[PDB]
Amino acid sequence: MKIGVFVPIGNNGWLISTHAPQYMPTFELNKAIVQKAEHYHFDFALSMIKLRGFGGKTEFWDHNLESFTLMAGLAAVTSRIQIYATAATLTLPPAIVARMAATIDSISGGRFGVNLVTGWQKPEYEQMGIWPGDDYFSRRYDYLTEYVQVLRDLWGTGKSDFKGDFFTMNDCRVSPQPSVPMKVICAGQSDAGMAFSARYADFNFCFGKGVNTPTAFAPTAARMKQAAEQTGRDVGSYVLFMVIADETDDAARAKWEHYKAGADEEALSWLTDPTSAVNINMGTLVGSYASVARMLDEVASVPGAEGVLLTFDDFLSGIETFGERIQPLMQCRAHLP
Ligand SMILES: Cc1cc2nc3c(=O)[nH]c(=O)nc-3n(C[C@H](O)[C@H](O)[C@H](O)COP(=O)(O)O)c2cc1C
Repeated sequence: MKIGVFVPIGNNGWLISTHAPQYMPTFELNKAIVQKAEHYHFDFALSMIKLRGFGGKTEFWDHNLESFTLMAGLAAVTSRIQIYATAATLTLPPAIVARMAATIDSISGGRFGVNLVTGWQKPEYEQMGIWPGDDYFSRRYDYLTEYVQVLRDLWGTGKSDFKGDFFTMNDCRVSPQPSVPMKVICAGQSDAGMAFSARYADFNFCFGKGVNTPTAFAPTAARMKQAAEQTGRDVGSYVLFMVIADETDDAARAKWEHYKAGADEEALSWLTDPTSAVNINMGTLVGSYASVARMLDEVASVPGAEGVLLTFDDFLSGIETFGERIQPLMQCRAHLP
């Protein structure tokens, strides 16, 4: 199974708690994280794009870097890990994304790909006057289909004459073309989103589910395999989890409970053994290094699951303990050096 790191482009990562680590997203922090992930043979690093935060005591996601420029900088200081940026497709013309992708292909020597998102949180767009209206909720994958057609023309041939409802290309040109086939990834959970992914993506990201129920996402990965059957394309599932690991199950549980006890309720308001809002009800693996290794090996056995995208409570120590204590016990990582 492949392992990626979801890099903290927003302050405080994925914990909405006064008891969680408090930190700003800097370049040098994301550089340290990605160089340590690459050292431990992580396969990829992805950044999201988040254009508005949730406030509260922790100013949660009020502070966020931009994904293409962050990943261009990270590409320059790495050599092997795959680098993915997220395009909020309402915010960038497709010929600009095409050229940014060819640029980071150049920086990285062919390690770059794009996560294409529709956007769904109206305020991120309404705040800058570019929300297309509430018809977007139902038509957004029609928009994304035209967007990706323009991208595939430009990457594949260097030109597009595409004409649709949303885009008009009149001999649009982007060269250079990427040195390797450009990877497109999607994070579609809906039927329309999975249908898009099945037609155009290399793989689809989905949410891990529950606390210490690693296989609870299986129905989502089954729906995505069904969507991929309809195109005949091999489009696997990469599943998002948070890992809270320690020397013992009891020690990891104590950390998780300490984070939940600090929940930043004002920030959680704006956003509105169970999952907790403290990490946006993310799929969570809480245990000893050995327990987390066993639970990740169970993820690897789910039909359609090809990888995991990981967040941690503390990225610098969480990547280190992952590489030193968890990954060496994982049957699904026995292929590493
Ligand atoms: C790993 C992951 C990363 C995501 N990143 C973003 C992002 O950066 N920006 C964004 O607007 N939406 C993001 N999303 C939301 C998805 O693109 C998508 O809208 C959501 O999964 C709901 O599916 P649907 O679009 O098919 O309803 C992400 C989802 C997942 C699972």
